[PDB]
Amino acid sequence: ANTPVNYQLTRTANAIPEIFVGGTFAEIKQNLIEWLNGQNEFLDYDFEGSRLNVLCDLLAYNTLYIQQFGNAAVYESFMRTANLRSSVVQAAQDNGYLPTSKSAAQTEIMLTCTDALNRNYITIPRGTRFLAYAKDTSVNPYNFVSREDVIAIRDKNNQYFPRLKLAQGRIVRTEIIYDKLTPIIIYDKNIDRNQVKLYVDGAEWINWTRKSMVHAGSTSTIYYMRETIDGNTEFYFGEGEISVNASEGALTANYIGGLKPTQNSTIVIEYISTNGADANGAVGFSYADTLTNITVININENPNDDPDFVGADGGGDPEDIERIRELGTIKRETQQRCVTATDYDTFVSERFGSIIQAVQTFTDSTKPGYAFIAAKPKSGLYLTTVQREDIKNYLKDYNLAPITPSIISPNYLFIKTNLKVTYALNKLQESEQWLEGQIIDKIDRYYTEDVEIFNSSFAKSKMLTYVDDADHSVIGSSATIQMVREVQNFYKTPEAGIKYNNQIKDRSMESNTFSFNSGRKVVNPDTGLEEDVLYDVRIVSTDRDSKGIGKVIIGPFASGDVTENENIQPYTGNDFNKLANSDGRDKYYVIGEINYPADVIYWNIAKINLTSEKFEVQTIELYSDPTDDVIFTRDGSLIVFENDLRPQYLTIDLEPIS
Amino acid sequence: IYRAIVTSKFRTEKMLNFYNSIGSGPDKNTIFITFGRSEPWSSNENEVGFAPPYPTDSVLGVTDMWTHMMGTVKVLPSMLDAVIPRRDWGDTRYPDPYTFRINDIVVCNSAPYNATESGAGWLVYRCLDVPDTGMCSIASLTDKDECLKLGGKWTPSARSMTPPEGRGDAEGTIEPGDGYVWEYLFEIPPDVSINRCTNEYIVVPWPEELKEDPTRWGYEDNLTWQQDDFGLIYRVKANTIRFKAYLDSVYFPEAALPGNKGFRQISIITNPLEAKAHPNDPNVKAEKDYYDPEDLMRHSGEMIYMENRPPIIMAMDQTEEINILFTF
Amino acid sequence: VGFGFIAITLLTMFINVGLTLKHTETIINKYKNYKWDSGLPTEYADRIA
Repeated sequence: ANTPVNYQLTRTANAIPEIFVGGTFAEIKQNLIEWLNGQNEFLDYDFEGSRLNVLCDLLAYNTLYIQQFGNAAVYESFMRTANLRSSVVQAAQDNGYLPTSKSAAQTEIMLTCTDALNRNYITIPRGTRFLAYAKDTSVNPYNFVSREDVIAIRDKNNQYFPRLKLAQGRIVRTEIIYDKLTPIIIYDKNIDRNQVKLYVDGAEWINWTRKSMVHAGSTSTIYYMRETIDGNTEFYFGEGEISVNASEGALTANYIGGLKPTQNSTIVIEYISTNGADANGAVGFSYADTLTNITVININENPNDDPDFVGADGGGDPEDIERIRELGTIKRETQQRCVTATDYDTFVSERFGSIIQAVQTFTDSTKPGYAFIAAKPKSGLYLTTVQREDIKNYLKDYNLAPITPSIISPNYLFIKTNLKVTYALNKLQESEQWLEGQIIDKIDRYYTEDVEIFNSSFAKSKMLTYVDDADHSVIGSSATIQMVREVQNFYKTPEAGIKYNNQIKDRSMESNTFSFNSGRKVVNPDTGLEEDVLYDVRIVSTDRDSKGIGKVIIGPFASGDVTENENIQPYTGNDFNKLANSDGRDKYYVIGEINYPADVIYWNIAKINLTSEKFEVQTIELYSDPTDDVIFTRDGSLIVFENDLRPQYLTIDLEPIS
Repeated sequence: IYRAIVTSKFRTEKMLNFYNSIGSGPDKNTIFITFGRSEPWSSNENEVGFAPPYPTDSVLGVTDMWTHMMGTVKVLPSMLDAVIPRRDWGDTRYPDPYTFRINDIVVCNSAPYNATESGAGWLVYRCLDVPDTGMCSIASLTDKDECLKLGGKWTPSARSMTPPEGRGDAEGTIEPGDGYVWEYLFEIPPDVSINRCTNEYIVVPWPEELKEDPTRWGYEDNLTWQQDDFGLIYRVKANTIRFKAYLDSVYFPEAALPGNKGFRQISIITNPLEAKAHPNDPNVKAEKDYYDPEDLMRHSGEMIYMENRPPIIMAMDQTEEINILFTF
Repeated sequence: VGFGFIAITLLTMFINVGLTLKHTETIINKYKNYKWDSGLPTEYADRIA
């Protein structure tokens, strides 16, 4: 049982050559005090004689003074032992992967605008800026600028919408005369290397490195980045044989490194510094820069709706040492082109790393040719379809040819909770309400501290610890969870059904109430025709049955709603839970069945023959209460904290106490 | 990481196939045995302590041996026997005549001191259990039972009173008393004994030859419960075959003539083909007991086993004998 | 990524039969065959039952 051993594994989890380890001074002396002892020159001198002792005592002080220099450098010297972050990037940058500066809040708009000139084609030139208030705050909009040129066909009726996508900040372009001996610094903070583009005289060069990088451009066009230890970015390009080497495709051969400069190739670069990570979820937009003859009659948010979405995107801290540290090793491991699934993990982690807290690369053995991806928008659970499309194509750049990237947000276990938390009034002068605003931070803290990381077993209580930890003037804290999944088809279970991975109490399997259109007719004075009647139902589990099974009981039905079949009967069992309706309609059918041990849950509404369309809503939320304390996750099913988008899943009651 | 073994029986098994494999004429091996090299190893070769040069295996080495080859002799399967090392109860000359180790195999009636019983051929017993007092091969253990429970060998202290007796299943001089117990195998009839047996190695009967008489071999008595069995050689686990051959001057007078320095080295050959005047003529395997190497096709048949000795000098009217034992 | 694969497994076994096999030792014998067809003459007597 557990782990038997033969002298197994190696050297803890990770190398500590540990001659380097800083020890306690006294011990350091204690070691060294021995050192001077046994020294052939004198075996006589007693060190515990306080006279020599303090003298030797001093040697250690310097020796300790000097050691942490010698030791820390090693931690520094070796990535993943590097304690300095600007260290970490260096080896990472060296490994062929860099962390980036905060990455502009980005979005798309379509806007319908009439040109006053009625020309066939207007362009939106790159660099028109728009304003967006951050969510719920109009005090200031966040400026953001047209990413690139875009033109639009004038539709007939003369009004036509262009569409374009938007990153946040201001276009900031600077020309520089290049010179042989000189650094090329941008001292700009809020810079992000991903929105950095430049022009040598004329044509654009790309840092090969995550811009294009496979095109006929022959690599003569190129340059690099680097991070000044200061925190500002300096430019770099390869000098001399800037292409691979020698003769290559040219018949004349000789040597070209470019950028002599003398004055040649005056370098003009163009970039956006940004306020980002603060701008996420900026919904209200403005058209903040006018053009000749173009007038936006409407700017309408979010083409191709998710439908659940927020304003902009992006931003970023930028920096985290933990996600960055090991990571580049995989990029150090992998080549540029992404090949391995985790190579697709780490590669995706490069670009939209600030978009994605966690990305799950996997194959679905069913569909080959598709790279199946489960990622965290980290602002939310759902990358807007353009993002999905966006990184996809960009990702798709690095990939095996027949392979296709396929990104889907996996299903998400939802933890539906009412919280009961007590505090002493007197104990806190601070505004009660804001306390709730406090805890509501510290709740996701645990998540971000834990749950999204591994998507392992989830501890309710352990979560409640930190929210307990919040005010310390909180007297007590309580909560109750309802494990919640969302369902895409009310009508038919997914083939495999649905499983909780987690034991639930019998009969504690619930669902959402929802109306149902019933063909029967309603008329009321002044109402007139009134279509027909519709009432609501919900999905009900019957009791546990022997062999841990249950049959899915449909919501209550009025008489004549469902054509009665000799096969299908009103379940009309004693047990099954029932909502209380004004109808008193007692017709209940089995639409399907479950078993509690397997946690697998199936039904089909084809069973009851009831028409899909006589239901109004396509998706229903799923309610259940796991009998077990902690929540287990397996695959693609992860508990997560999104309160803002889905507050009804998170509720907190506040108990004032004197 | 796995562990695996071959049973000692498979040694026996190889033999039985191999024994089956000597054919008469067709499509089964025929065996010739050859001697040659009048030529002197070196002037010393005669002297005491002389060891001929270690033989060489090669198409070259073959040729040379095939070159010098004086004479050739066939082998009939009836000259092939399974054998195990002979050990007799009570023989003074050799150590511990009276001290037997578990599973040792004991011959009885072989000799007057041996002989318990007149009017019966040799007997073959195996000794199941040995006296309790004794010595362990592992110096750490003073108990036979503990020595053996661990599996180290045990040497018993107490000698056997009498060589075992009775056809029955373990005898063993178990009831009245003794340290030894005895299991019976079969009895060897006298004629085969005298002619086959080398005082080091008794001859063990073939299963087929066993199929003929269970009685003449005394095996008829027992119990097999498989019906015929006869696989007895498995029980003794003989891994060793004895080739017997007979050289005579008469077939090869030329090498027999007075003054020959004799043949240095010996070689056996399997399935050679006759000489033919016309190479397109169909090949012929070799029936007759001896062939001048001439009467045999060059290089025909395969020689498995090559041999080199200090010179031995044959002489006419002398009769020389060869025995060879393969341990599979 | 993007591909599954199917896996059949196999094994081999590497075993020395032959090292055990050898020739132990070869012996021979010296005999005087009684064919009749002889006179005595050289010497006499000697071995006497």
